[PDB]
Amino acid sequence: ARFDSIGGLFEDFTQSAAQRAIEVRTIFHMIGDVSGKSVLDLACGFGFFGREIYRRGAAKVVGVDISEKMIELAREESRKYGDPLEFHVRDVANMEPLGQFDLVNAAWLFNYADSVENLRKMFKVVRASLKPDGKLVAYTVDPDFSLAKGNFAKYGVNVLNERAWGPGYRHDAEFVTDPPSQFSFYRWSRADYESAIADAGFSHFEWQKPLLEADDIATHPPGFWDVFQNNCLQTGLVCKP
Ligand SMILES: Nc1ncnc2c1ncn2[C@@H]1O[C@H](CSCC[C@H](N)C(=O)O)[C@@H](O)[C@H]1O
Repeated sequence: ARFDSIGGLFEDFTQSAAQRAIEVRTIFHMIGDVSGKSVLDLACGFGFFGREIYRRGAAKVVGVDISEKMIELAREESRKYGDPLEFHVRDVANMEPLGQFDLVNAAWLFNYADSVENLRKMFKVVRASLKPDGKLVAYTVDPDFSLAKGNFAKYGVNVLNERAWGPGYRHDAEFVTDPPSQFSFYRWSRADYESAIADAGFSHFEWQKPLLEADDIATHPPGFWDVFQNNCLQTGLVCKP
């Protein structure tokens, strides 16, 4: 698993990258009230979103990640903070269902599907993980990002290259950490996402813009966020059966 070589550097990135506050705000905006809900946190990393969802009153939280090292970090954080989260090592594209939840949170899952067939498999796994009145909240790569229109290094992600891959694109990148931490991701088109969503059985969905706010703009020089707004690497997505 790629993040077996990243480990704690990902949390370092979340503490230093300018984009992180925006993605975190956007995801919790999409989630809304979690009181009493059962929650499945996919591509959970060290568990950030599932853990904070628990802190905000969810009834039961389960996290899944492909990286054994990241899950060992997640488990240690749950010990450190005395919380009841449970974790599993799985490739979400190939995993058995672990139950039907009120909410699936997938922050940076689908941009790691390494083929359009695996993108479609992941959406089907998510649908199988939801109650009929549940919802998927996802955060992924914006299909319209183009490397030539501006890199994201100033916001925490140095995108190194861009190459056709299947019906989409693949990108090598690094988180801007000390030292930088390399990873790869996949940029699937809006049409392929919407097809995967519908074919998995989600009859409702919407793309959600990143919630850049006035105070973000005020605390940087004018124009700092222009590449973020004109060539955004990220987007939210909410889907409902
Ligand atoms: N196919 C797959 N199935 C499950 N997890 C995956 C995956 N491909 C990548 N990942 C995991 O996705 C994570 C992306 S980093 C994001 C972590 C967390 N959602 C957060 O935002 O804080 C990594 O921990 C990586 O190991």
